[PDB]
Amino acid sequence: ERAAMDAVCAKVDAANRLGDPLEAFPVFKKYDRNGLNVSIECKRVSGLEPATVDWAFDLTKTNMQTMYEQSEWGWKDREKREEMTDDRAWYLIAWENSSVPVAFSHFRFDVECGDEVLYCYEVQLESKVRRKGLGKFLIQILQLMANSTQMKKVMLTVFKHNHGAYQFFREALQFEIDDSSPSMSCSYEILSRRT
Amino acid sequence: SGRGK
Ligand SMILES: *C(=O)CCSCCNC(=O)CCNC(=O)[C@H](O)C(C)(C)COP(=O)(O)OP(=O)(O)OC[C@H]1O[C@@H](n2cnc3c(N)ncnc32)[C@H](O)[C@@H]1OP(=O)(O)O
Ligand SMILES: [N]
Repeated sequence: ERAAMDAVCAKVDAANRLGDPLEAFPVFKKYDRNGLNVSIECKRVSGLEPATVDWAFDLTKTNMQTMYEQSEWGWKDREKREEMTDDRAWYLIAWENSSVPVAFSHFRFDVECGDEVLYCYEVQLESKVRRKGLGKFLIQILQLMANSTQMKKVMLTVFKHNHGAYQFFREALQFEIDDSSPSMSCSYEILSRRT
Repeated sequence: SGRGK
């Protein structure tokens, strides 16, 4: 029993010791379609400037507070800030013209239901950069990082009342409803895509 | 957004 968990945990622990998970993949550090000119970086939260963390928290709250209150979770600043600043947090940040932060993902390498996973805790875009393919590109980066670290899936939570995001994940990206989702036994679904 | 059960 412990042996199976140890092999899973070894892979997670190794991924969490990486320096730049995108070092081998420079093609994914630029997104220049549909009028954008973005550079993308992957850093641990400890590598981000405090003002960048503030921008990311504020964007999450602007985009999500109402939908959190419409869910059973509610929104509390402290809980979300603690989640976003946990030492285990990794970030993909998209910088328009390499200068203005316009989108991010907070993700982790973790164990979920006994499996090594890349868990996507946030994908958040400023309104002006939406519907230009950047969100899809960021999720493709997550899928690539999951593969390169030997994770078994990318996983995330989406509110049922977040209709646009639900269609983005289920239809455009063909994520499945994960077996851990409440619907497979609530205001959200747990979605995943196997590596 | 977030991590449900
Ligand atoms: C938790 O964080 C787990 C993820 S759920 C939270 C998602 N974030 C939000 O809801 C915050 C606000 N929205 C965004 O940050 C972004 O809009 C998304 C991340 C939801 C999507 O990123 P994007 O706008 O860059 O999407 P694209 O890559 O341009 O879209 C590709 C294709 O997906 C479908 N799509 C996207 N958005 C859709 C909406 N609102 N409604 C319906 N369909 C949507 C489209 O098929 C889209 O292709 P096109 O029609 O050619 O644009
Ligand atoms: N779950």
